[PDB]
Amino acid sequence: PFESFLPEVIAPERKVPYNQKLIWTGVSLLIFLILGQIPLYGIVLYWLRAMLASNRGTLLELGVSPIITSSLIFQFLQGTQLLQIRPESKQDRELFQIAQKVCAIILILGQALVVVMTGNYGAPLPICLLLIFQLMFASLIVMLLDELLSKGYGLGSGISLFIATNIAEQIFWRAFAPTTVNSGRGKEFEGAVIAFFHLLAVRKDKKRALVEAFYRTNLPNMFQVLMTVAIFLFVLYLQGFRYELPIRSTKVRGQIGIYPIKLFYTSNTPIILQSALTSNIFLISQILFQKYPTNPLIRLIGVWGIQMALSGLAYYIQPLMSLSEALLDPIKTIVYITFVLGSCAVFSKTWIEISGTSPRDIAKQFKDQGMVINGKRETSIYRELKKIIPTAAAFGGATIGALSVGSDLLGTLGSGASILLATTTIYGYYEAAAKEGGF
Amino acid sequence: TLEYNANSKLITASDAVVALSTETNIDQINVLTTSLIGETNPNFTPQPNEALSKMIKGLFESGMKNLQQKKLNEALKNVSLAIEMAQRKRAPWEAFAIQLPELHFMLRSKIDLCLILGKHLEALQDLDFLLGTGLIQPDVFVRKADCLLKLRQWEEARATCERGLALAPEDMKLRALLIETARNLAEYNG
Amino acid sequence: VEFVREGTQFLAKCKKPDLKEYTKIVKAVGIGFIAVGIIGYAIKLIHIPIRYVIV
Amino acid sequence: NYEYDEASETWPSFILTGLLMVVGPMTLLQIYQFNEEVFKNLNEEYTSDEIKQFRRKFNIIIIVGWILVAILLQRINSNDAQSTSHGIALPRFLVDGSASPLLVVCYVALLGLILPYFVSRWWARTQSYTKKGIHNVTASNFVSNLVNYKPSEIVTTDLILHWLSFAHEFKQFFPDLQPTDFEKLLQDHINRRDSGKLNNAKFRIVAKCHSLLHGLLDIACGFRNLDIALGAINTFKCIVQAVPLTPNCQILQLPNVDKEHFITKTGDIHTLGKLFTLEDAKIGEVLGIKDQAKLNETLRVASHIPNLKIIKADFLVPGENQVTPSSTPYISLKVLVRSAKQPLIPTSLIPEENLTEPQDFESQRDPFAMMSKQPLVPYSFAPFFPTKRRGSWCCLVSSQKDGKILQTPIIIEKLSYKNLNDDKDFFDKRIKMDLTKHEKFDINDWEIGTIKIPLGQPAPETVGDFFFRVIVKSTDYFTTDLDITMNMKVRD
Amino acid sequence: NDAHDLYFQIKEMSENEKIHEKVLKAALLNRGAESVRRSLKLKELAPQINLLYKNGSIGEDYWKRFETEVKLIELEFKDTLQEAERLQPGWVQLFVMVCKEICFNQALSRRYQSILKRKEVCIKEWELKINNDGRLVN
Amino acid sequence: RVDPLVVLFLAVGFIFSVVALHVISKVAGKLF
Repeated sequence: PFESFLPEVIAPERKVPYNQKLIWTGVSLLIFLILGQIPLYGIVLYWLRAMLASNRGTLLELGVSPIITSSLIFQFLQGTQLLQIRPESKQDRELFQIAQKVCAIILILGQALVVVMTGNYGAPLPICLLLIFQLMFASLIVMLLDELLSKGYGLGSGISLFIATNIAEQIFWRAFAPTTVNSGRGKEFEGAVIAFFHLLAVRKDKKRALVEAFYRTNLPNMFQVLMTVAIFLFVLYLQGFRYELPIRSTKVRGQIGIYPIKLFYTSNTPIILQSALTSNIFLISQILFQKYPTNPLIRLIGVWGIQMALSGLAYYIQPLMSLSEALLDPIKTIVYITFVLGSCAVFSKTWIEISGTSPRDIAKQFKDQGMVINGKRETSIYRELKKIIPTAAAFGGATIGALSVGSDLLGTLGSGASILLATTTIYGYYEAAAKEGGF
Repeated sequence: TLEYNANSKLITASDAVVALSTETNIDQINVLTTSLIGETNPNFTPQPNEALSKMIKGLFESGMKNLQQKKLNEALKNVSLAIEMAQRKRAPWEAFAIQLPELHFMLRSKIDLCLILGKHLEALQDLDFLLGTGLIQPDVFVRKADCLLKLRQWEEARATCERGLALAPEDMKLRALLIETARNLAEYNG
Repeated sequence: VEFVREGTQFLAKCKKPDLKEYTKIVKAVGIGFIAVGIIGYAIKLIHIPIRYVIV
Repeated sequence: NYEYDEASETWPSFILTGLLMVVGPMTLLQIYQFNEEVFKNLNEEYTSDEIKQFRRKFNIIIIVGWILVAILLQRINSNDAQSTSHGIALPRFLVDGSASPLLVVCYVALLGLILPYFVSRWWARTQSYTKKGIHNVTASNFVSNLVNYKPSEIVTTDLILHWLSFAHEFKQFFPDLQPTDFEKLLQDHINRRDSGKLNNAKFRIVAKCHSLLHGLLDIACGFRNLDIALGAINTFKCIVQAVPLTPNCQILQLPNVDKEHFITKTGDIHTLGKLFTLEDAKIGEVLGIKDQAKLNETLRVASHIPNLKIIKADFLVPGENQVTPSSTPYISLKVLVRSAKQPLIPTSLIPEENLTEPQDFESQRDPFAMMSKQPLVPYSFAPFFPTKRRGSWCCLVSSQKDGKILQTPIIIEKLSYKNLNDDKDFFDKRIKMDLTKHEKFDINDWEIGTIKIPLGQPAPETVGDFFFRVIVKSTDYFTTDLDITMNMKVRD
Repeated sequence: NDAHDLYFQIKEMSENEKIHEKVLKAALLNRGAESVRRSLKLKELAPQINLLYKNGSIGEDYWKRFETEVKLIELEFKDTLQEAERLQPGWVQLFVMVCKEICFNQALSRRYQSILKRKEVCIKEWELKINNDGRLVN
Repeated sequence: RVDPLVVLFLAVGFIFSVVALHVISKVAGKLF
């Protein structure tokens, strides 16, 4: 612990109304989005930039990376029980919060320096000084803006919000892209609805133009839009599933309520862990096959081809894009589906064990708050939660994996995980707004 | 502005129009000066006076004697004079916990006397003051309800009677007053 | 197959959203998502000709 | 590098699509697109014309989108039309023409001037207001007035009018007037006096006094003062009725009465039921209006304002049958909305089904769900109030140990006035023929409204009787309000 | 809205016209009693003010203004006590209790004097027909 | 310590400074 006087936004001593909160969210989002569309001045990893919702060559190149890394490492240091945090004090919480900022800023500096010294921008002092100043300023702006949105002026976190915003922006761009591409045949829009109506207007042959713009084996079409909106509505329907068990109080008599147990209990974690693991292992196998040209173990793990591995475990773990590959190798399909479902389910189990939401923890919390089951005893709460929480979590993870593989096979405009994150964040916002009560 | 008298040493506001706070503060300061003129010791103690309390008690007893004489007018006059003297010629630095109970005891007798005589508005004002100054007893709510019923204020009468019953519900007079109030109000609306 | 039976028994116990609540839910989430999407799309498109002019 | 539209062959389709995606849903939605109120007609028949004229004083996007779509379609149909070649749909002159700096300057203007100024204005506007709905200066004035408020000074209507005369939101309306002008205007309004020239200001400030009086009531309840709250409710009544607070005011709030005759002739009628005790022509002879067609209107309006009467009142705890120490119960009221012309019905005639509470988890989880399902109250009868208002009931609870308010007053508005309709007119007080044993009297036809008040504070940790006092006053009429006591028998 | 300036005005008048000395002591006692009463009023109203502020129905500036007034009252009281010690040597332990008592005494006297005005407002509001001797003539 | 309006102000000022630097560099390269 240490004492530091750093710039910080103060939380309001009174609860912010809903309208001002919504306006603040909107304006902060607009500012953050404009910040991501401006390139640097002195200038002359696609997986991470698509996952971390950042782009190269602009002021948002570092993006939310320092904040997300600091938050992750601090959550890990909390989980490993090396901080000895004590909730009985209101000072250790502030110390942890300010430690987050003091590590985030130095990570900003380190990342910006290594980028400016090793990036493809060039070795040749004022130029690199200005470039480092731009990046550090943008990063501190976005981190303090996230702090502001989390302090109470916003609906919730800024990181998940920005992730959902980039996801929705990519979804909308995949359908309404004004960019054109002319390769031999002519100019065709890169978006779905634009090219659809364009072909409907200019071809003057409805029976042919309909089927011509409906399939579009090369570019996104209206069928993908219908599939993605359908799975979006299905996810919406699947979010209302919940187990409400009746609870009553004992210490403070007269407090009757319910404890909701949603279906997506883990709330989008196991799928993102599975995707990160698959991406990492695929990159590792690819780099390993690149280093060692041919070896017994290297040929056994995977044989890369056109990049898509073949006759290897990496080939087996490849996701499905369309029904053609589904009918191609039914063995690979039936092993990949089972693998992803089992991995997501066991990830859900391990996460409900780790994150302190286990049925034993819930029974302990009930004992502290004094809440009990409506028509059951006190020494049966733990045994009843053992009958509900694990099965609910496993089944929710299984359905999340099923929705993911379905979005992957149907070929929607975006990954199933991205849509899941977007709908989950927006549903959390809506649930908070409805529980609080507002326009 | 303000003028200062010399021979009387009284402070008066020479302004044409003055606020209420300024007026009451000037009056309080004049009272303090008049008390300091009479009191001789520089470091005076909050211990009350003796001759003043004796005169108050004597006037109170002379008023009370007229009750045995069945003289309800001179008795009330003497009691009012005694209350006025106790409120006027008593320095503010006297013990509050001693100045208050004597005032309460004299005001209760004055209340009973004016209620028996027939003067009701002054009685109601006195009960209101004594109840707002920090004295709550069922012997007061009954008289307040009686006065309100006499001067035809049925809603406040019922409210005060209900508040009185909410403290000592074992009273037999409060319940009869409540019954009479309910009947009067039902006739008042019916 | 027992796991599927337990999952179905659990789903039977859950509270499915009715049409009236589902309508408000979908309205809110769709309005929010469409709003953030059009904001992102407009911000992405407007800055392209501006970037061409300036840069 | 991209290639902009050079011959105007791709941006027309883009604009047409963008406009379609907006006009379609709008056209679709446009093509797609319980309580009897007997005063909605009788109000406009007695309001003066000066108020009507004042109240009167204070889709084409579809068509333009369609015509633009038609124009763009015609323009498209009039047109003539191995490595990849990317291109952008935007025209070339928009980036390469002489208006190249124009786009960047309008963009930087919209970014640097319009956004910060507008957002700062919005923030300053939303910060200076109170969550209740009043300005911060007015709230500070009311709080300061209540702070240095001598408990010796009695609360009256004139004092609250003087306090309202310091409303900061009135200065924004008329920066030329003074608080004394506001006081004089409000006095002329209550006493039904004409301002001559500032009538538009008087009506404005009277219409605005609603939120001001509600904020003052909330501040008074926050400071735990009952006399000020009662005075505020009475002053709200006096403002909405345009009549000074008098003992016989329920009879003066009627539309067509003359004080110089009524006060001088009769001095015993002070309520509405006492008035209805008289005969039909006797009422008109007493009020001195002598007009049958005009007497019917006043009789109908006087026989249609709600008078309250409790049936069962007690403390309820959700999920239990008795009050325990440190428990959180609420107040349950069973009122009977009646008119002063109907006689009283005994409590024994109640079928006991409307008073019993349903015992189900969904019902005892949120006890206010069944309350929030009652129909709203009709519009008030205030021919002198500028705007149109609905009825309202401000319920507040205090303690009986000292007489101090202990919670904010709940403003209830959902209530059924079915018992006031003209269908049950045989139930008259002047008949005195035991209308309980009538061929038209059906005890299941009378609906009994319910009122549930959250207590906001838990039960005391002690064990015994703790008396309370709940007061349910009206806000628009001078009817018979509720003032009852109830004690929680803490028994564990 | 205070008597603090009254003592200063009286002191300025004494510094020029050579007025009596007991009036200065009286004004000082009055200011002390008013400060004691205001401090007690603030101490009693602090929880209700805090509740109204947390409920979001009073604003933000008034909260900090009241918080500053909290210490302003204490500073005024300290100044009053310092001036009292300056005027009379070794008169600090008795002055405190004296002003403490005269506060309640003057509060009671004002509350009792107010009944004279309170008695006519009831007449005006309820339209009583009261002849002499306070009796009613209906 | 920091107010949200100050945050908006400094952010928009920074963006304006960046775009101003860009455009002045462009016009300087175009004229000179």
